[PDB]
Amino acid sequence: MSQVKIYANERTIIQYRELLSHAIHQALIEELKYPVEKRFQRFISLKPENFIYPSDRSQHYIIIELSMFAGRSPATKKQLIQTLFRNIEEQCKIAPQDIEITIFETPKENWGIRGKNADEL
Amino acid sequence: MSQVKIYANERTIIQYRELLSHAIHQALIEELKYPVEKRFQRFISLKPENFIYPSDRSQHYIIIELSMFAGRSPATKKQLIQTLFRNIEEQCKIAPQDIEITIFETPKENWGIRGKNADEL
Amino acid sequence: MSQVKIYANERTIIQYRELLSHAIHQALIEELKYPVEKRFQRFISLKPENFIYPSDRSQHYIIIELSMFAGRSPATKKQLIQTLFRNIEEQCKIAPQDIEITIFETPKENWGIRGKNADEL
Ligand SMILES: [Cl-]
Ligand SMILES: [Cl-]
Ligand SMILES: [Cl-]
Repeated sequence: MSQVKIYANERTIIQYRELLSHAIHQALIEELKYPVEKRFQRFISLKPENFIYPSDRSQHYIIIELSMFAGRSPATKKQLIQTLFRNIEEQCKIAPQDIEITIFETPKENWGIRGKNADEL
Repeated sequence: MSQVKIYANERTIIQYRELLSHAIHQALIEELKYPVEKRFQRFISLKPENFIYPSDRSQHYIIIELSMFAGRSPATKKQLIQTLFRNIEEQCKIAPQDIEITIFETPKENWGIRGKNADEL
Repeated sequence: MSQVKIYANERTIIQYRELLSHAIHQALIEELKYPVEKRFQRFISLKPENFIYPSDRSQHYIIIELSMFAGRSPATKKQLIQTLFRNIEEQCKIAPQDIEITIFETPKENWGIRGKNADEL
């Protein structure tokens, strides 16, 4: 299970949401063997005055937070991150300079999905 | 201490915010013995175009993120999650299919509350 | 690396965003020796009806979430929190009663920055 939040300037979301959505999901399919339908994304559309970051990232600075189950090795997580960079550059033509990713991890017993404790599925 | 974020489509928040607020808080009172006043909730109201998830969850798909102190056992956390499901179904008549929960945990030394380091209280 | 999210009522953000931005960043410079430019802040502007908390915090209740790399000692984290309280009180004249802070920690291998795996920098 992966829950994804994508924070960006409003205009970046307007223009790129669809392209980002597919790029991110393709990374998860490729790396983690997710089913095509298992896509869960929240785009957090910020007014620029509320999104403050260094001038060496462009108007298309994007922060991706992926909340996942614990357990993947550091090397597997690094590869996932590289694939997200790649897919976003290739499909969105946003430079890796403008993309930032953080993975958060929690044990399965911390999740409820479809009325079930996730450890029980 | 529990900080709760509730992400949903705008219309779901409009119609259900009050009912969800009470249902969630009642779960915390029941399970964790919280005082009635110790309710801290942020409803994150999303335009549907920014909230992308599978078609087997309805317009009332809700994601609840509960940030709490570390230490509760896996079994206690699972029970908490079940009580949230129950209370939301009973009080909101939203099906468990549409409810998703993730607990995040941090040590007390990671928190500041009312000007104090939380470990010191 | 520190990613900061600041949640507040809309009017609190309007009046205090600049003052909070400097106060928080100064705390990070002072405590963690951050460069002056390494400021990354997202202000999450909430309508009051969506921001529910006890009546003993004022209209200027602010929640600061700082996502950082793992490894700092509990004592170093507590000091950081105290400095944030101080700077916000001194520079914003918001009482510590109204300020809440939580630090989240993840290993470096969980981050992508400027196209790089953060552990590799
Ligand atoms: Cl996805
Ligand atoms: Cl609550
Ligand atoms: Cl900062």
